[PDB]
Amino acid sequence: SKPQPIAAANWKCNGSQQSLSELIDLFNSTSINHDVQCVVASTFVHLAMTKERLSHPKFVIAAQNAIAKSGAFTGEVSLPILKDFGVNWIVLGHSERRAYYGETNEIVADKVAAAVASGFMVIACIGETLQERESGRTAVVVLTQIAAIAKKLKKADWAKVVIAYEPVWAIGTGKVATPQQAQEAHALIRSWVSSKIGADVRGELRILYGGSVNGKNARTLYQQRDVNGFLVGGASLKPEFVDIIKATQ
Amino acid sequence: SKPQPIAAANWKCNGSQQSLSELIDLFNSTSINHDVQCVVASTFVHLAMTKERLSHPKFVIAAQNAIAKSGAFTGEVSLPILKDFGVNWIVLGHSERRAYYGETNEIVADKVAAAVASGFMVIACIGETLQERESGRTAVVVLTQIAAIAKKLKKADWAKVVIAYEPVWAIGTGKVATPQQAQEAHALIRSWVSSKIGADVRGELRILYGGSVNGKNARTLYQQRDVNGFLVGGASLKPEFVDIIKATQ
Ligand SMILES: O=C(CCCP(=O)([O-])[O-])NO
Repeated sequence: SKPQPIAAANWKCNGSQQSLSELIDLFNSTSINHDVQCVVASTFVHLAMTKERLSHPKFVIAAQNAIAKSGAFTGEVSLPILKDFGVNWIVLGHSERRAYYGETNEIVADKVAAAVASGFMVIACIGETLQERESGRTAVVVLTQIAAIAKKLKKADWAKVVIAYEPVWAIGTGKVATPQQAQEAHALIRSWVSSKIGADVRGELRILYGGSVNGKNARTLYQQRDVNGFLVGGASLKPEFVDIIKATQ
Repeated sequence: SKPQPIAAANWKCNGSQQSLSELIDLFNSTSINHDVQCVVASTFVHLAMTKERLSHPKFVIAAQNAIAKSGAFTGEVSLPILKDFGVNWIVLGHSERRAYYGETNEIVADKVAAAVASGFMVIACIGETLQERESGRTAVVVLTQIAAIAKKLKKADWAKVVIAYEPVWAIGTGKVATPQQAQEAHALIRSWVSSKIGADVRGELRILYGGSVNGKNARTLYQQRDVNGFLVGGASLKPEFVDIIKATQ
């Protein structure tokens, strides 16, 4: 079997109050019959909104980022501030952040660890760019990234950790990752877990899909023995999100 | 003699629902009689609370940053989001961000245009470090920075811009900045604009002092020609901020 699937919504840096309530309404009024964990990753600015309005029992609000300690970080949100705000899930390492906000292996690793010790429930991202894929550096890349996170964790910590495999090489490159290609990649990760940490940890580990997800292709993906759910982008803004939930078969 | 003063609270990376409300309530029950613009800068997370709690008329809220455009920039909060949020003020350019978050001149000046271009009032930050200062590169360094901002604005634009002179060289290095010290960087500013933009704008320009302000030295600082109010740090999460506000005549 598989663990408990997670269908996460990465709303990123989008929306308006209206657009969201609207969304959230649909969500709230959706019966999800099975065991799944729904997560909502909204803007800091819309954290209060969602928070006060998400009523469904299967859903969770989640920050899209953070910094370890409160202080003079003009512009930044720390872990404590979030905890307090009553937020216990986070998404760290997200593709757009490595690429554009120079959040390096160690940076991610260091926030991950911190999120964890504050009792956060973290979805950590990893994945290779087109270039690297092309020069068949996937496994160095993928593996390297994961151990970067590991180094910092204790065996008890993994219980808090969700890994999300971002095939950046397909994200905006007119490249279509197939289920086969996803599976081969989640497979690797798990191999690296089973071995480096434990075979116990590995089996309990949920490893989400980061590429482009949408209703049609949700079904086939998750059917893969190593895919434990989704890290949703775009459709997370529309109602297909519900369709993506249900693919959690 | 002087354009309208501003008293801006930078909360930077700090807060709590409970401690912040305490403050707000103090702020709210303060008696101000003059013509001043008080400005609370909160964490994105605290926007809603501060937005619908701060009752005072001499007070408006600001965001400590943003990106000019909505989309896929995880972790990021854009102009439009805040615009719909009901936020019309924004701190941009900040030393902490220029120092640890990639903020180049080229970067801060686009940000700045975008906000103006959107109808925000802006607190674009500028200032030199101990490294410059010492190597005698102050005028070189602050006209360049100011110029890069100007490059994209239109003269009419400046009705929407406030400058805050941050004494980087004295911020956290063991050095102090006298008022005659401030005055000089202030006067350079006033100068350049006055000279490269038009003395119409110039005398209108509000130039804030972003160095260490407190209940004790606020008046002897406010007491200088080019000093139009402040961009306060530490004394901002504290009551003595009230003293700051009064210190503007
Ligand atoms: O970052 C600053 C200068 C703060 C100096 P201090 O914390 O000593 O008041 N302003 O935004």
